[PDB]
Amino acid sequence: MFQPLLDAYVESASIEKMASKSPPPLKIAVANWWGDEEIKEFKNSVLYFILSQRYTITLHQNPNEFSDLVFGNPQNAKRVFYTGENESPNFNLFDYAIGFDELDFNDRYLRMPLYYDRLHHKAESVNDTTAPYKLKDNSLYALKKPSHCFKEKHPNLCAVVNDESDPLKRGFASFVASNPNAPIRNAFYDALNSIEPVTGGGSVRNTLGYNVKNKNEFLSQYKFNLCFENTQGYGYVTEKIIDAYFSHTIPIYWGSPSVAKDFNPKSFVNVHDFKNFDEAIDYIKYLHTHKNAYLDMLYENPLNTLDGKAYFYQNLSFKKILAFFKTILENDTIYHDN
Amino acid sequence: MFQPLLDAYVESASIEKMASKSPPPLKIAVANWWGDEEIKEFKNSVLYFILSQRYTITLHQNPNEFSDLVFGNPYQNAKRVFYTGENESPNFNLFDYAIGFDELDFNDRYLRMPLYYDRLHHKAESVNDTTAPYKLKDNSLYALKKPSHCFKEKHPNLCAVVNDESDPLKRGFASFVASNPNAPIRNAFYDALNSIEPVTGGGSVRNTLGYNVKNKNEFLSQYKFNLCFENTQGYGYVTEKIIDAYFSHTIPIYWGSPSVAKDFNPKSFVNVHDFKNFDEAIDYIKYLHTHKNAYLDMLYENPLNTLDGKAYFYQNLSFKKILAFFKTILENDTIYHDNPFIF
Ligand SMILES: C[C@@H]1O[C@H](OP(=O)(O)OP(=O)(O)OC[C@H]2O[C@@H](n3cnc4c(=O)[nH]c(N)nc43)[C@H](O)[C@@H]2O)[C@@H](O)[C@H](O)[C@@H]1O
Ligand SMILES: C[C@@H]1O[C@H](OP(=O)(O)OP(=O)(O)OC[C@H]2O[C@@H](n3cnc4c(=O)[nH]c(N)nc43)[C@H](O)[C@@H]2O)[C@@H](O)[C@H](O)[C@@H]1O
Repeated sequence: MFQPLLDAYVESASIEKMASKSPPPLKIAVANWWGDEEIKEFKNSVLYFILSQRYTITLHQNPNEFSDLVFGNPQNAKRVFYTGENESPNFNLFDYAIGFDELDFNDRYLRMPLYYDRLHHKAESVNDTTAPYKLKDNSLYALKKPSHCFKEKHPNLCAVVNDESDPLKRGFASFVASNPNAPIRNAFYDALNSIEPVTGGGSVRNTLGYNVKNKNEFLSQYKFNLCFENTQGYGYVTEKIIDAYFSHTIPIYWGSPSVAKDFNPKSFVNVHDFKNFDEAIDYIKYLHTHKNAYLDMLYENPLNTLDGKAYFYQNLSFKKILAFFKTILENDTIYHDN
Repeated sequence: MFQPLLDAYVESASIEKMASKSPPPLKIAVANWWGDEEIKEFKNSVLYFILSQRYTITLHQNPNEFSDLVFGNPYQNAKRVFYTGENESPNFNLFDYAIGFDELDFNDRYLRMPLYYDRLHHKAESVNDTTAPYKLKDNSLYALKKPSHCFKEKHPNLCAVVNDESDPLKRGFASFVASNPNAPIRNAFYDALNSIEPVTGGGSVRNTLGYNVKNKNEFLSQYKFNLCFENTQGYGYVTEKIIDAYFSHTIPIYWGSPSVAKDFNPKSFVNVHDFKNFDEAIDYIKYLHTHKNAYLDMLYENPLNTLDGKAYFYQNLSFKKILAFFKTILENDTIYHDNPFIF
């Protein structure tokens, strides 16, 4: 049930209006070894989008210009490490880091998992007159002119979300990956497949004859999505589980053993909850033949709730991200090795 | 006043005594290049000491041997622990666990055990001596071994000033013992202070005596202040240096960790971090050096901070805390380090 997840995301993107004040110039250098795809990706990331609400940003890649921040990936400016990969920061080289780890280093570290960036992209993709998902009026993401192509590209997704189709009347499970260097993910596929065909849409264990072009439309056509990170790490929760919620399919998840902190455990299969794969495949089999249990799970809020409100673990929000950077900009200390 | 610090350190070292003289085996892999000197030094560090109270330790320096823990900062797929003397944060991609100086919380994966704690362990050990001016509680862990009798012979002047048999005001101005040349801020500060009052240099850097002092503690006890600078700045990076000052009964003139006041009573030493520039702190050093009362106030302050009258180590660093950390490590089977696989 993606809608409540989008509602909380849209709320977490809420920030004070700045009428009286004007977005001050902020100059951000990107490290030299950063490719051009890396730069395109950063410029389109939720981080860049967030900062762009409070600063007039200039992004460059010139080591000779005095900048306010420098973003890298392993000068005398403040260096910020920002990874979308399962890599802990090196605090000897970087003053500040943005990652996945469940760690507290006061002002030096901020946990901002890639799932949050994926939510940003989804939110923008439903600012569309044809989308089955709704954004609160006058919220930041509804500010821009909407598109009108959503229903066209996702007929089956819209159909199911629009109650114009039965979720129980679809295939078993999808699996979309193109990185073959993930032994646990590959072994889990083989194991579940041999118990019920699992449909492959990416380079790996493919069974379509081509690689799907629209993952969300593709995932909308099955009851479950094999949702495995490519390696285990505590707090390492990427775009994958989001894609499953968004496509209205049950995530069968593996990756961060602490994933229940970030998402409501009644909303998905957490393979980490079992002692072995057989036991998890058992629960999946059960879900697939007991329509009410399958249904309950599909309609659960993806987010946990406390004090009568759905929430993002540790209150991840635009304000949290903006305060983290506001603290970096005002603090003169250089922590990296000189 | 070192006595109270030693008193707190001895209390922090109290744990129940091994119930049964059958400490379970613990195999630790350490640096392959280490010679017998380094192995002796490690068998004498506080971390080894604390663990030997609960395990029968065996060290391994053979790469083709299995171990329960793999140490230091040099195996790839073993239970790895990062431990370094340097001002270096841990690489958590390679190490499952780490022990360091950083003020960081990574739940079960990280423990802050500053080098100052190990220096205290060594001071306590040396004062298990019939001639020492510092006393260890009876039947306490450090008192249980056979004591030596050479302390006074080697630290006469130190004993004299601690044993109220000499005047602390009747000593030179300041000592400076450093041999690592690469330490810009420290080197620069010694010049600054030295031009407003000769600073006696006992190490290879800014040497004044014409020779390198063999007993640092005996030497520093002969001056009112000790120039106590770390070689680099780091939050929580407090080494053996400030401890040697307290031990030698001289006022530490300190720079290094800007949060050093969390670990130590700021009324007991000159925290250069607390000043806008060197000149302001030097002014304060001059003031204390010419206002007896102020000088003795500081020299007599408890080195440790107190809470409701009781002295404490920041975050309750203790033998119990260190053993609980290692018990969790040993009992946790989760591999946290990157799980290599070549493709
Ligand atoms: C984004 C990046 O993913 C990393 O996981 P990795 O195992 O290296 O790549 P993966 O194979 O899981 O694919 C990454 C995402 O792209 C989707 N995908 C894969 N193949 C296809 C395809 O043929 N057609 C479409 N439309 N989509 C595809 C896949 O489902 C994933 O969502 C991870 O290490 C890193 O942290 C990042 O998440
Ligand atoms: C132990 C190590 O010290 C590191 O500090 P560093 O600047 O690298 O070396 P330093 O020059 O400060 O010496 C370290 C300690 O040894 C003492 N010392 C130096 N020279 C002499 C000497 O000639 N005679 C004696 N008796 N003692 C000497 C000095 O006073 C220091 O206490 C630090 O980076 C690292 O983390 C460790 O603390």
